[PDB]
Amino acid sequence: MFYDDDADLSIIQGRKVGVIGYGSQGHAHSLSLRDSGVQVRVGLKQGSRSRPKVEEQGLDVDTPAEVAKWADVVMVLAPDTAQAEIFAGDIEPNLKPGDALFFGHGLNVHFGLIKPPADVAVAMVAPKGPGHLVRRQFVDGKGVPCLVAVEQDPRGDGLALALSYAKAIGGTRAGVIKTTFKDETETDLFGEQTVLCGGTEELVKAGFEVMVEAGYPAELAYFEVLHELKLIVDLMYEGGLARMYYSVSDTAEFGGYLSGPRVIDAGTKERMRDILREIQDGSFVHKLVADVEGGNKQLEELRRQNAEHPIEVVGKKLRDLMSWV
Amino acid sequence: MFYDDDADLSIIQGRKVGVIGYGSQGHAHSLSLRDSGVQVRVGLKQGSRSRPKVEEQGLDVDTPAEVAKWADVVMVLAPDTAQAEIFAGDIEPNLKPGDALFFGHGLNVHFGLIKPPADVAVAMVAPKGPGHLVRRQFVDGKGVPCLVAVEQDPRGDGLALALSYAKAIGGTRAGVIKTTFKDETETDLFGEQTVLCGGTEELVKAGFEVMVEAGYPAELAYFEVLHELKLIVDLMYEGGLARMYYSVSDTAEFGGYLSGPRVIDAGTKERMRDILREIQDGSFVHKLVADVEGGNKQLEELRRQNAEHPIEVVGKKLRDLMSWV
Ligand SMILES: [Cl-]
Ligand SMILES: [Cl-]
Ligand SMILES: [Mg+2]
Ligand SMILES: [Mg+2]
Ligand SMILES: [Mg+2]
Ligand SMILES: [Mg+2]
Ligand SMILES: [Mg+2]
Ligand SMILES: [Mg+2]
Ligand SMILES: [Mg+2]
Ligand SMILES: [Mg+2]
Ligand SMILES: [Mg+2]
Ligand SMILES: [Mg+2]
Ligand SMILES: [Mg+2]
Ligand SMILES: [Mg+2]
Ligand SMILES: [Mg+2]
Ligand code: NA
Repeated sequence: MFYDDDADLSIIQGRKVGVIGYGSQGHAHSLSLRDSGVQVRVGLKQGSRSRPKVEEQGLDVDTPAEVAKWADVVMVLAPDTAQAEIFAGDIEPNLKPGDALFFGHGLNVHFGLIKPPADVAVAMVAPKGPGHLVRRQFVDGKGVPCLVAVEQDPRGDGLALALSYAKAIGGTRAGVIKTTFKDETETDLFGEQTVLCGGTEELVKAGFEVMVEAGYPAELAYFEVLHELKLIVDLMYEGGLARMYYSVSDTAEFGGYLSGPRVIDAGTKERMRDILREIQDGSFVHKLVADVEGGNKQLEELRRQNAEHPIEVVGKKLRDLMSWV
Repeated sequence: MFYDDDADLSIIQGRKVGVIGYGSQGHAHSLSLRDSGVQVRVGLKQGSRSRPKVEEQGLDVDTPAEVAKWADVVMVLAPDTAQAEIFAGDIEPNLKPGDALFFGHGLNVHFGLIKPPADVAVAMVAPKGPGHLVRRQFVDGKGVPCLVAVEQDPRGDGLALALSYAKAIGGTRAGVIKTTFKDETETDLFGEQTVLCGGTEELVKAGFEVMVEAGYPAELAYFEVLHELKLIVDLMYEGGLARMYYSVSDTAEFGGYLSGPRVIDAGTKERMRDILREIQDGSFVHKLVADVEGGNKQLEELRRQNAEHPIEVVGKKLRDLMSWV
């Protein structure tokens, strides 16, 4: 791991940094880079809803093409599925030999949606927390750990430059892990699909369905598989499985140890491996890009179905009771 | 549902409430009862781990039997597996005709581990949040939704008494839902086993294993299935599936919609139905009680096995980098 003493802040301080996009990460990076003495400009199309906010924070904003021409380091933090078009239309025609093209995730480069030219460095700085936390920790003199990767390095200083950037957003205060674009994106997609945004939600829905079908009230079903999951995951986030299991009752702990491996069995793990294979072979990403090109039809259909699940109906009613939410 | 105008605080204010056991919910009951003008004493053995924090709050502490003798409402917060022995020895002979026996969960009465005498009320008040939140809401003039059940009611006033108790801890400020001991405990155990403390953890572990067996770094695996789950579950807790899916990227959302139902499917639901049957038929509880009687040997063996999982090794290392946890 790399820490503050492994990174030289004067490197990034000597580079003009363009941040393309002003979502959570673009906001956190741009403000922290500026605080660290870096000359920053934000790249947004002229009609962007974010332009007035960038300007209110005292930052200069230009189009992505203008920022790419001006900058020595172009950090791309636009939405995943929008990056290829920004690259082809705005960034690629304006890259200069010896520029560095930075990303917050490995997807676009790894899967060939963006094919950088040979005359630029290509690197990634990926903080392991939401932008609000990246910024809050930085302002308080601390940091959020980051992943860094260097995919192309024709000037030989790509890692030093990426570590300098990480230091300028606080990442080396906590620690930086070096990885690859391939590993970052394949593990990210895999975790999203099997656990974060697929598996856990389907597990909650399935438990809810079983209870309602058995004639238990939907309100109790909501509490006992969804509402109560926040405490569990908060405990794991802070102290791992050990902390959570110590905190819950012996009845919950014993029940979890016996029933968990029945719910998630060897066959479930084999299906995970199938989902990983379809990430690794490019087929999932091909399907995603095709759906985007067609107007997000399948995404929008599946979105509506999940939004209409009965857990959503009862959950809205119960969350209306909760004055801290 | 029941609200403040449905409950009469003067009822519980006229009762002597003995809280037997304490644990993480103890303050949410005992401090709010006291603030609401109720006389409270806490029954704990001399060696109890809760004694220091109870004494720090200036609550009078005595043995369970002495508190039960003094009290005319006995609220049992002790661990579910310890309640039957406390009840038989310390509570039952000290329930005078017309006393009330209260619980925060339905397990012991529903499964017959505690058989109350015929001359007492038997009721449940179950706040639906962590104790710290229930108490904080109360202090701020607000509340957390509660469940209330009345299992035995010789004087005909048990619901009024339970609602008065709920009002004194803030539950009627937010809303009280009527249920039964049976439904509270069967849904609780089912959710703990299939989702909260079994299924989600085994899903996380399986995903971690798949990544590290495929050669990806354990550090990335930890982040992508465990660390990042907190943001997801926080979003669902606040706004359901819809809010979470709106807030994650298109790639994460589309991937979850496609891969989630491949990981968790109809086969999973059938296994959940078997787990539910073993809750309903008393066999899980019988196995739990027998293990407790034998010295917790199976629980301790499974606890050790889980504590040794490789996600725990890398997780401790990475959480040490995070100052905010
Ligand atoms: Cl973010
Ligand atoms: Cl409230
Ligand atoms: Mg304004
Ligand atoms: Mg302009
Ligand atoms: Mg220049
Ligand atoms: Mg991820
Ligand atoms: Mg992602
Ligand atoms: Mg324990
Ligand atoms: Mg005393
Ligand atoms: Mg008697
Ligand atoms: Mg009667
Ligand atoms: Mg529960
Ligand atoms: Mg429980
Ligand atoms: Mg379904
Ligand atoms: Mg039985
Ligand atoms: Na008594």
